[PDB]
Amino acid sequence: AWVADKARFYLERAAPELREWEEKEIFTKDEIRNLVAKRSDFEHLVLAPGTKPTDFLNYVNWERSLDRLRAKRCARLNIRSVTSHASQARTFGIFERAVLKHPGSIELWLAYLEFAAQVKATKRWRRIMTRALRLHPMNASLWTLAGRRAAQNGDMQRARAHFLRGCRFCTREPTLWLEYARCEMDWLARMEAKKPALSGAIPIAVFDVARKQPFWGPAAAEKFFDVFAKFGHLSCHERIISHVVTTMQELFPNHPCTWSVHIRQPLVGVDTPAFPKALRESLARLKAALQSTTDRKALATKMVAWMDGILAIEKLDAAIRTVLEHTKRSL
Amino acid sequence: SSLAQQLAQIAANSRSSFNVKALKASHSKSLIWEPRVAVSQTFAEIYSQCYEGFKELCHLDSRFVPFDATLFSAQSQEVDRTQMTAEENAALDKRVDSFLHLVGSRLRLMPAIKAVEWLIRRFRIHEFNTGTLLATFLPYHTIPAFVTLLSILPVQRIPIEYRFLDPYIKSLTPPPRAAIVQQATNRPDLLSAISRYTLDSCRAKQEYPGLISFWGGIMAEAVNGMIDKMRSGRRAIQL
Amino acid sequence: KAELDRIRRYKQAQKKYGRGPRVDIKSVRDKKLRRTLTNLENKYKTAALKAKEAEILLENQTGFLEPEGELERTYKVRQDEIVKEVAVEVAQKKFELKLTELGPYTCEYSRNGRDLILAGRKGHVATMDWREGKLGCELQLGETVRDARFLHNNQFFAVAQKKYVYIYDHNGVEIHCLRKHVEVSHMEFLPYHFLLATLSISGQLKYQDTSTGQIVAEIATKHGTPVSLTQNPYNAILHIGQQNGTVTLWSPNSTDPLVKLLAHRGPVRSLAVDREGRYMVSTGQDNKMCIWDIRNFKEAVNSYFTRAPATSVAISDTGLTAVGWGTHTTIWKGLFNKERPVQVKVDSPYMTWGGQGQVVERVRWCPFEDILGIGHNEGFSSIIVPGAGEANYDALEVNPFETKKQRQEGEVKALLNKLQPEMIALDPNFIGNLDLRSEKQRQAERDLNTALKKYLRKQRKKNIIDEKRLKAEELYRQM
Amino acid sequence: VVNFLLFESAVGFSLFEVVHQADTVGLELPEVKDAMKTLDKFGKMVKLRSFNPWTSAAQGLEAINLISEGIMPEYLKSALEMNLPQTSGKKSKVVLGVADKKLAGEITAAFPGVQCEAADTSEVVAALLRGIRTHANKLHKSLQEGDIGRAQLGLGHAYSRAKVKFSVHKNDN
Amino acid sequence: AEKDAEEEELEKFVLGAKETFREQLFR
Amino acid sequence: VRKLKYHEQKLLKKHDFINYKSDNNHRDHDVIRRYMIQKPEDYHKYNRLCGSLRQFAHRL
Amino acid sequence: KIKALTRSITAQQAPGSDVQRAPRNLAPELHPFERAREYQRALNAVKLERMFAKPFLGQLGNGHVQGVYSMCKDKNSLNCIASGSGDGVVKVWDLTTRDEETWRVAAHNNIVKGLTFTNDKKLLSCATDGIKLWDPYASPSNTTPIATWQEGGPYTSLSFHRSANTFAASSGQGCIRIWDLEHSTAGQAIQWPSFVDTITDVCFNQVETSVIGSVATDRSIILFDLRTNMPVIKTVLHFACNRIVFNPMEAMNLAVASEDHNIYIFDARNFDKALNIQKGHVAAVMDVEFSPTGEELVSGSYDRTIRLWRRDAGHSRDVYHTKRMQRVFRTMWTMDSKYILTGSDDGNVRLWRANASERSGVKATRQRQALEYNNALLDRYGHLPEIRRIRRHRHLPKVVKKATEIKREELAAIKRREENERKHSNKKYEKRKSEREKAVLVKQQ
RNA sequence: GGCUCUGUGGGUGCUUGGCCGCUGGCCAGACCUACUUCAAAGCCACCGGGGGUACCUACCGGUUGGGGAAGCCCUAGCGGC
RNA sequence: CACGCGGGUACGCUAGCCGC
Repeated sequence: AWVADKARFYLERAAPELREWEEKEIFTKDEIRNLVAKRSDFEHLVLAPGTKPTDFLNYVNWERSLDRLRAKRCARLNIRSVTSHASQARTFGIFERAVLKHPGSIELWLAYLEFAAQVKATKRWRRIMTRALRLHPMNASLWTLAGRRAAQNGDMQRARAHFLRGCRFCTREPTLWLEYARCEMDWLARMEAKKPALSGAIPIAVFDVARKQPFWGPAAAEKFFDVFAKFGHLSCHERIISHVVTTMQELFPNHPCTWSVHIRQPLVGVDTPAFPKALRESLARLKAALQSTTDRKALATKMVAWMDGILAIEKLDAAIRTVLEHTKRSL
Repeated sequence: SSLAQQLAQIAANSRSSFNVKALKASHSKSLIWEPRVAVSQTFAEIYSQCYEGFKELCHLDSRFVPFDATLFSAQSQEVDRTQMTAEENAALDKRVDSFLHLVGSRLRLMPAIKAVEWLIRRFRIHEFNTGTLLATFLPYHTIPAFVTLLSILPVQRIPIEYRFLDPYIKSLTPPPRAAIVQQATNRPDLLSAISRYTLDSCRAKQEYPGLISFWGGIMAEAVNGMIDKMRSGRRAIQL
Repeated sequence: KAELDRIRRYKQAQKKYGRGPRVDIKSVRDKKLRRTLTNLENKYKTAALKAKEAEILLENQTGFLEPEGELERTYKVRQDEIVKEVAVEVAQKKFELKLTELGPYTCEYSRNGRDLILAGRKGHVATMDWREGKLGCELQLGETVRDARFLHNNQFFAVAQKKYVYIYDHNGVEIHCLRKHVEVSHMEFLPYHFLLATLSISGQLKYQDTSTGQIVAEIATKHGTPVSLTQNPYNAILHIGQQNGTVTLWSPNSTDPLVKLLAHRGPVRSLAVDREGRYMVSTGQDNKMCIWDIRNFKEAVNSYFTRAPATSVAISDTGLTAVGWGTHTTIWKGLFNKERPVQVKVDSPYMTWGGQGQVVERVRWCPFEDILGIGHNEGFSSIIVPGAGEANYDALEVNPFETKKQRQEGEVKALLNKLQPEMIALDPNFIGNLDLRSEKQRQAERDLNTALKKYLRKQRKKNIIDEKRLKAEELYRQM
Repeated sequence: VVNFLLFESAVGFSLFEVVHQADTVGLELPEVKDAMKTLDKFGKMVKLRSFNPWTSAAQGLEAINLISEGIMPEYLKSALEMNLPQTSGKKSKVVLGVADKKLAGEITAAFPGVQCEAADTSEVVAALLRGIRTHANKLHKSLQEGDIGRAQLGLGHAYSRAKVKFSVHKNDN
Repeated sequence: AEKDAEEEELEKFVLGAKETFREQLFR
Repeated sequence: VRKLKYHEQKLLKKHDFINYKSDNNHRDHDVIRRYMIQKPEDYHKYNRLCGSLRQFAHRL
Repeated sequence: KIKALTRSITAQQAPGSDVQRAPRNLAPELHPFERAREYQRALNAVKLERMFAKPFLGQLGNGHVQGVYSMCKDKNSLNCIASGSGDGVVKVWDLTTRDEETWRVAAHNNIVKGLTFTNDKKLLSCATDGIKLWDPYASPSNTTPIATWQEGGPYTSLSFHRSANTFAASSGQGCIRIWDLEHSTAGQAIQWPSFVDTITDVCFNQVETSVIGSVATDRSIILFDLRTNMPVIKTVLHFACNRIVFNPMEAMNLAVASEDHNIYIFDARNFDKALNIQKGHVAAVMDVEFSPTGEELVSGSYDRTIRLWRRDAGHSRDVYHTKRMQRVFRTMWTMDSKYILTGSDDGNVRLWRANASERSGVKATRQRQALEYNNALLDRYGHLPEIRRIRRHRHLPKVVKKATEIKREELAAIKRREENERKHSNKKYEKRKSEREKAVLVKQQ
């Protein structure tokens, strides 16, 4: 432990900002003595041998709240000469030696990404995201954060880069695959609302490659359909939904999930006279499904869950509502 | 060795630690944690655990909300009691005595023991308020928490009236009611201290039936033994 | 303008941390020398500027007391009022040791203020850690005791007995006695050199190297027994103070005194000298005390008067001084300000300790706390005075809370950087300056009517004829 | 001159990035051997760049039964594609340090811009991977879930049983 | 007052609250 | 003082705090301790008497 | 308004932490004897570096049988050395495993005068036989060469190009001749037009490609431009030059090791005067080599000494010697610029280190800060008398010490004769010619 | 009721006040920093015995370069011995 | 070159005109 000699540099670096704040009338001298003592205690806690990511986050939160307090006080005392750049630089320094000391803590990596995104640092955010993905490649949350922020920026090629490396790594759970199909169809909806893409064959290709993965269950394909069924206002949405249903019917013929997609298929983009027409079609499918030879307890639990989802909406007729209740109660 | 006697009185009257081993021992003295863990604990960890304890105590009883502002404050994480003046130390002593009178009823509970552990590990109540702390733990003199408080108490910081506890500090066993009653019949100071503690609580209406039954039993047995001592047969001596 | 604060900052830092005027880069004729000296001037300027900017991270605050009303004055403040108004960890340090039967006592702190040694006249020498209240040693020694002094640590101390000095370990076990130092009446330990300098009653001053154990230079002060002795902490030269009334400045590299400041008509009774080496206050037998600028060797102000011949005087880490005369000491604040070019006299003392019949033998400042220890005939008495004491210490030089490992490492580093006793002069930063005679001889070996009568008057007495004198005779004949 | 180095262990394979590389002439010197001993003077040399753990003991078993036979696995190719800068060796190469010579040849044949140095041939990368194997518990401990001892124990048992076919003709208990 | 409540909360969190601790003591 | 290292010892070759060369191998202390002399002054008085006796033998 | 200074021990350790807090005040009142304490630390630094100055590191293998008369490093790799002895056997060494050689062959009949590595992996060697090419790194070991060249007179030295497969061999017919591997057979012979004396050494400039320097026993240096194949400039010095070399960071500076016991640092654009004259030897200088950082020099001399130099020094930084080392013929750095190698006449290749008191490996920060602090402190206070005498004291063998005392006496006598002839002759009314200007006799094109 | 241990006060020499900048004051203190003509006479000043002496120091005698108190004289001067 | 606070064209957002 050379921690005193190690923290001497960070205190001597933070000193001239305190000299500027003392030569302005923004912080008084007793308050600056308090800032000196608090930063000194924080540095000698941070550079200690036995340290913790919560200790690094407490120091980050204190420095960021000091920047916010000085911003409020500077706007109140009407000064424009004092800048926040030194505080952002030292907060980046705290975070860089934080991710040096504890690279295996995703809470601290995500706090670093939240800070770098919040003070408008996109290129630095991309570099931090690359380092975090290299250290935690099995983390679907980090991969979806990278891909969704690249899609939110609009660099769809970079979003596909992050997502295809993520689906190359995370193949135990379906989560990142579902989020990639969600992002690709959101790109398809953006390409539609801007008015290949005319076919929209990429989620069908995602399904065809996902057919051979170690998570490939009927529940996983039902999760694929439950992702796909949102935002039906598209062009090839009926093509995608019909391909999912014929894949599940050709592969898992008598599963309750396949009977559930047989129930809930024809209600794609409905909200309105086309609503109860397709509801009567789907209820015919549902009655045939309930009488048919399938695990009725599993199919009934699926249908009462979907019927709670149905009952969550207003603006319907009471006869339809009470016949949903009557068909619910005997399950 | 008159110089060694004067220096022994100075070292016993001194209060703040002045070398690193003394600071580590005085920080190691705790109620809950073992000493090997309690050396290496900053005042944010202790404040988090003991503020969870005080949140439970303040949800139990309503009248702990001024101590939420003055004793268990996030600023009271940082205050060193040995750096404030005599009037600040006396007002802090009044606040501590009021909290101990308030917390004496719930002291079998682990929230209240966590709150007393915060007072002990921050404000050093076992050194600066040994009288009120020892008196508020005296009605619970049959419990392991009293055994631990007796373990962490300094020896020369106990008042003269409670110096019957020295064999029970040398061998860590809870003292019996026979020992407390016999020292109450022998010393008037211990009986006056117990009665002064419970009357100072009962004037502030922070009584509880354990304390009332404790004081009633010990003053009854102490007046019994005191009459059996005072009886003499000679007329002027019995007068 | 807004840059006026910048120019004021640079003037202040060049005053304080600059340690010299500045290198004149315009007079440099060589080009590579000009750009390297411009580089060096930029580096030294940012060095002083960064030290001044990093003087904000100092933790503690200097203590003080200031009178509020117009009738209230600072010297009428009672110690009970100070103890009531001050914090408790520093109100603990105001104690009093009552040791009556073993002579007037003599206090000396260690140079971090951890342990103090107090020695009675009839033998009772004790070594205590006065804050923690434990005594490291106490021993009785029989015979008289002239002066007791800590060495580099609180491990070894040195006591001046009736004939010799003896140095002792931490437990009081006598390590050895020094037989060359006979009848030592005064001692002073140079801290950075490892020399122990002893004035005998005969007037002989011996410097003994404590680390290696050989006496470096026995100087014999040719005139009289010495009355007092102090030690400049900046030059490590010894201000001894004689009985004819001059103080003389001594150094182990000369048998004559370096300067002799003429002082009071009677003997000087006590001396004290600032830790920056700026000023020296001396108290004489004639009832005056007076201060001197040491860097210019002149008297700063008029002589103050003390109302008795002052037995001791010791000045603090800040500007305070305690002059202890008769049976009560008085503390003065503003005797010598560093910033003022011409000093002014102080009207009233800063604060006075009481005269209640205990004659003051020696006053000493605890080096880092705001207290003052007076050793008197009834024992030791520590009083608290708020303005004194350096508030911010440096943990590399000397540490008031030094652990065992830090004390061991610091003792080894001080042993490695002990200074040789030939590195002692009036200006301690001379190492690397020019030998002007040798430089003139080097440049010589590289490049290769009113006085000419006393010339012949001096050279007619030899009687060597010496052809330059023949030329001078022909010149005198022509004149 | 090494740029990165692979290091495969029972919990997974991690590649370190060297900064302040090792002196190659004074490798047999006592001061450099003491530097390779002490973690406080070898962690200045290595900085952990990437870590890839296994998904399951079946993947770890396939990993040993590919790596010991020599052939590299597809997920090792994946993590090298992710961590190494994509080059072809026409104007700039990347020096990787690997423990085995056959794995070196295969990584160089899969990535043409990566020149691999085997620990069986090169003493610099031999001493450097030796130091990482020495301090491998502390270089990974920020993301080492649990320990390495039981992982090495169970993985050595699974590898030996797959090589021997133990359970199909041990039945007497 | 001329201070926001969010500014006073940031002042109590960042800078300390020693003066109001002494004020809460002396009541 | 701790035990000096190799280079620290080579730079402080002539250093020890305990025994100087003027202490005469602590012969005074060893003789006082052996023969229970309660006064080091009594040791040095006996020693200067023995020295005057030896110089009388030398001039004889 | 009373307030005194209160110090908790929280200012030394906060409770719950093992960090000993060290508060620092940089005011000069607290730190007396600044210059004196720094002088004492500089004196300790000089005595410490004289104690830990231990420069000999090892010896490559069993060595050779007869002396090592040529050796050459691989400028692309870092641990490939080769050395050719006097009985005409060459060995290729690997610096990582110094226990035994990697590849040896009975190359020639006579001594191996020059030797070099190609840029691919192969090595070349001269002799009086003629030059040969081998493949020392092959999966079977082959003793036989894969190319040989005898026409072109008796060759003396080799030098390989930095980038391409070109190399120039200095012959004894007064010409150098330049081959390109894989499409040239006899090479192109470039010569000064009427030149007879042998060209001893040849050196490609590694920074500026296609500039070739050479020395010749006409006490002359000659340049060559490879782009327009002709010589360029020729200057005659006073004594013969043993070896030319170029600076690897400054393209125009060269150094000649010469029989005047001297190293002359020249500028290739202006051969009027020497840029520097390093004079420290006793016998003739056999080999000179710049450091790959371009700021230091090694010279192996014909007496038993290696002398390490800074580039602007003009006098020895270090001298290395050994009773077992018989003469010194070829000294060259490793590409670390930390260790130097010495091919002797005892048949030994020795590995010394430059910066004899500076140990290698990874240092902790408070270790390398102490070393850098000592070096900066010696840079400041190195000229004071005690520090100067301890930093200049080095133990020389008795023959070298006696002969440098004789050389000082003879040089002082020659200076006194010249000064007396100047004071009593007609040369008194002239400007004193500087010694760097006196270093060159004539320059011609 | 007894032994032991500990503490305080008196005594173990013939009784004249607590403190101070003391012929006067104070015990609740008060005022605070002035005033000044001419630095100083010399000597002594304890280390155990025999021995060495390169370096430092002390004492004694000198050598170069400067410096001029004082003594003596007179052509009077920015003087001369 | 730009970097704080307001009303604007515009927000499950901040890109753009002028001020404080």
